[PDB]
Amino acid sequence: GSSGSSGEKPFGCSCCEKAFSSKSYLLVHQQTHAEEKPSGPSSG
Ligand SMILES: [Zn+2]
Repeated sequence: GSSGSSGEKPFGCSCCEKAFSSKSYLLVHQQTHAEEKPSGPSSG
């Protein structure tokens, strides 16, 4: 249906469905995926 993207975001993450405006931002965001990864023994 009628659905658009807020602001020009030609940059879209690969792991998630997030989008940014400037690569720089997207990059820093990727760092998160390099930590607290979901793949774990399941220990609080
Ligand atoms: Zn991401």
